[PDB]
Amino acid sequence: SYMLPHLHNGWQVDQAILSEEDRVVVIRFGHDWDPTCMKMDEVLYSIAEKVKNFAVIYLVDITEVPDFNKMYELYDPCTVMFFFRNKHIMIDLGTGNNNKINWAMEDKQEMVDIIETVYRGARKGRGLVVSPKDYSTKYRY
Amino acid sequence: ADAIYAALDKRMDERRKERREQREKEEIEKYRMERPKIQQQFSDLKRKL
Amino acid sequence: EYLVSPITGEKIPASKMQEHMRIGLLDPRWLEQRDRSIREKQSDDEVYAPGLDIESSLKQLAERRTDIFGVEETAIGKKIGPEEKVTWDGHSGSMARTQQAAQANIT
Amino acid sequence: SERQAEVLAEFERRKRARQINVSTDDSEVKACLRALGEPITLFGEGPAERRERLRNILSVV
RNA sequence: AGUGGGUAAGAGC
Repeated sequence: SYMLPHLHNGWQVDQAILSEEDRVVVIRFGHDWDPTCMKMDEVLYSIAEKVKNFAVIYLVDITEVPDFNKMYELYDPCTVMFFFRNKHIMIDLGTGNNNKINWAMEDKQEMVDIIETVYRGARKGRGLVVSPKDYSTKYRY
Repeated sequence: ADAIYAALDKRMDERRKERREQREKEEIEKYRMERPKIQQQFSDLKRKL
Repeated sequence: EYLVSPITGEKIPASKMQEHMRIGLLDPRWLEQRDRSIREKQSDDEVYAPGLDIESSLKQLAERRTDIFGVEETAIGKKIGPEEKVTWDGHSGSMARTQQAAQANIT
Repeated sequence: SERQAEVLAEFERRKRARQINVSTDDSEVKACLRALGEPITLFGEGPAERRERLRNILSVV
């Protein structure tokens, strides 16, 4: 959470999205004090260095930066957005909401797979990438 | 008009607002009696720092 | 003393002799590898924020998470214990309206 | 043309550079570089880089 | 009983 870089106004978010030409921008929209946001923060920080080559991590507090809440439906406790060359990328996670990752994922390997699949799909010019692992079921048994 | 509606809602929510907030405060104090805040458990070491 | 380098054939003193050998056969591709190592080291980008940002982020979290910090225990996300920003809805039809609202937002 | 001539000239210049003896003593290298009229250290270069610079300077002259 | 978990992405007109 506190380790990852933080963006304070919407213009900084725009500059961060624009300035990345060959890396996928992963932005966590939420509140640093939210436990689900805390899980996203800890997972991202765990894999913030492994995927440095083909990704970058930014943290945005939607209370101090509400400028996207209307347009990006930033109302879930924690959402994850992927961008490539100033273009939001959708992921067919299987949950019915391809626009964002609105839930907390425990496994960092799953998030690394998601980021790599997003990079592969968006590099090829595609706008929607099929997630390697289905998420229509939590597989709890 | 939004201010008037909000004042209306606050006035109506004030039926037991003070009672239940006092109850919540008492329950919070009872819970913290045996389980202090995390920064409280480190306050002494923090001062020694 | 004076010794002849077996790889160079020059009269060199014995005091530096062993050292003269060590940096005598040094492979220039080692210099190349060191150069590429320092270039890739300078090619890194700060993945994590500096100390000021981390300290400020912890202060902000503490101001909100009173169940972990502070003295007064409020709810999970409350700090205690005019102008409202207008945001685009992502519709091209309202682009002009948002633009003129931002223009009116000027000082 | 001039392109082949210049690239060949640099080719044999490098070949000459590979076949020139330079002392491993840092002090003697510093004295030689000072005698040649060039600064000893180039923006905080390493001793190996200093030796390479001296070798190239000797090759050119 | 029941909603969903069933948006292909792209090009400018």
